[PDB]
Amino acid sequence: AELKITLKRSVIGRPQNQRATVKALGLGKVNSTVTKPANEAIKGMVNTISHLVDVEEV
Amino acid sequence: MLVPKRVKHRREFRGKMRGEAKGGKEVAFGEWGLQATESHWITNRQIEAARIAMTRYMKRGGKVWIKIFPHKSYTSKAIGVRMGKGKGAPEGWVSPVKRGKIMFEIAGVPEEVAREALRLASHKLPVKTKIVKREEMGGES
Amino acid sequence: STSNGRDSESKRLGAKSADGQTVTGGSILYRQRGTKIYPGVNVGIGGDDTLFAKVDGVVRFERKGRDKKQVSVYPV
Amino acid sequence: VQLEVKERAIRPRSLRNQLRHEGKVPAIVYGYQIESTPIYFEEKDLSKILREHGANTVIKMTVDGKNINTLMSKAQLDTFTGQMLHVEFLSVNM
RNA sequence: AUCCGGGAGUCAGACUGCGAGUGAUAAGAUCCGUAGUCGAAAGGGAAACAGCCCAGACCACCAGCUAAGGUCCCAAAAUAU
RNA sequence: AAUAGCUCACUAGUCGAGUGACCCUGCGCCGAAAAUGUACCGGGGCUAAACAUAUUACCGAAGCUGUGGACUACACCAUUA
RNA sequence: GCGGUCGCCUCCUAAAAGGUAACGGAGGCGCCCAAAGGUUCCCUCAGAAUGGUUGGAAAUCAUUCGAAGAGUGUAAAGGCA
RNA sequence: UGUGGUGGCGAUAGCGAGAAGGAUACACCUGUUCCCAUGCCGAACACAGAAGUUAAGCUUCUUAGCGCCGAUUGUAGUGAAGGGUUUCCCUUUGUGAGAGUAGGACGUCGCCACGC
Repeated sequence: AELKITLKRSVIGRPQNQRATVKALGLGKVNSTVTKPANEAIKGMVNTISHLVDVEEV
Repeated sequence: MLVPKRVKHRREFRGKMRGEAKGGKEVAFGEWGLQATESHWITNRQIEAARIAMTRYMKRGGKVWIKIFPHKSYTSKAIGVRMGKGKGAPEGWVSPVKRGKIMFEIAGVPEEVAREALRLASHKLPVKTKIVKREEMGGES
Repeated sequence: STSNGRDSESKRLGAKSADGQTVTGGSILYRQRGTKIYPGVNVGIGGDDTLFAKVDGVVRFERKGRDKKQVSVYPV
Repeated sequence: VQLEVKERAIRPRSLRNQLRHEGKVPAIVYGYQIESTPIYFEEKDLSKILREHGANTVIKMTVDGKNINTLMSKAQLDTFTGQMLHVEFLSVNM
């Protein structure tokens, strides 16, 4: 499948796992969209950045 | 300054502990018992006072069960001594009690004198108590 | 008035390579004091109970039934 | 004779803390014919069997069908509460 | 990310959430692990407030949407169902 | 100083609906006394403008978007750059 | 300041890789052995029970039970039947 | 196919208890002259033999008393999010033990030889 991914919260004040997992995806500014497939690596990304990211499907 | 019960040493100074929670540890000897339902240290002398407040309503019969024993030891410095040097000389023998555990047990006496003696006990311990039977067993006998 | 405050240095024991590596000749695997893990194929014991790899290959760990474990190197 | 047999799932994770504040019984059974399922109970059905018969009773569990006689191992309490938790069943035949 | 060179600063740190020690399981105490902010961070909230919750200013505009927190009056928004 | 004590037991001696005893739980009360002046709601004040469960609206920042200017870096496209 | 301490080795504190401080909690070291080293053969301990002169709770014996409850030059861990 | 030798596989292979056997083989037993030996002792160790016995060892079969291996399920504990007192507790989301059990289980596989 495909997953749309956006920041809807800041990165500030949250540890060095979550900053780096965000930077791995391509989420630079707030409210910036990234469309990526549904592997089980990207689901593993989302299951640790659930509290920062809203995810839809395509 | 009355200590009833002590240990034999094997180590003088012990680390000040860290108690969180317990469970189970029910009546087995019994017919009437307390339950300390908070968590505190309980020293020597409180168990003396609890003994005597038990036994002065236990006239000619009825067993007393003491299920908690002071193993550990506190230490304390003087007054006028700064912070600094090693741990002060141990003075006291105190054991922790968490929730759930049972302070004392009674059997051989009907219910009214039992609840009398147990409320005479629980005004000498710093923990909120209850009163529980040996309620149900597979065989009560 | 204290008679304490004495230690030794830390001497840094423990396994120094995992499984599945490619391991050259004569390199240390699991430094011990006292035999905790016995050697198997191509692994010898030095003076202070350490564990080599004699031949180049891949470290894999095993176990001798119930009690104690093994290290052995298989080329490939 | 006919208690409450309502089935469960494999790992209902920490929703079970809410099962403490609603009056529910997370209960075990493992026995003779059918191996193992977790089953709901509610606490106002044992007390007829408890205060009618005792502690060596015969609970006739259902699969919504013919009965299964059990030989109860533990129906225990929790501290400070007096309610049903860790209720290990056990069932051997007649 | 590694390697080869040119040039420095730093060796007094704090508090907050979480594990421990000494202390009286006292301190804005002291001494260590671990994460954040301050130091080197302006803007909103907690009346005022370096360290707490939200969020990182290239610059202009008398445009728009939300976070934390709020909506009788100082004081902007329900005298909401 | 014994000793009267609705005859501290009963007579439905009268009238004619409920009356005791335990637990578990939600919210309160007492316990609660210091030094210039009310004096921990920010003030006014409030019987909800308090709390508890649910539901939509809206306010709220130099955060995000809208129009425009500048600079740097990588690019595209065609000389020029 | 008066006291105590200054190099090395073990255990705990040490948050189950490694590392980690305090005038935190516990102990040793500044050697020894020409065999207590090398190899080749052979071997299995501490106890208890029951009898037996001196002979005694506790010497030398005898049978049986006995995975370790023993020993390892020296402190402590990790090992070793 | 029986027996002996000989190997791996976590004692599910074991320990206790009971029964049966000598075609071959194994074992006990006879003895010490010889290679050899006892800190004393042919017990062992070593070498000669073959009167007998299955009593023991060994092999086969029965047995869930001790030991071993045990699923599922419930709970403590806890990563990541949160909320109150802040000593401590509670709620969503991921992972789950230790005990206590139903149960499995009185072995399995490989090679050579002899006798039949």
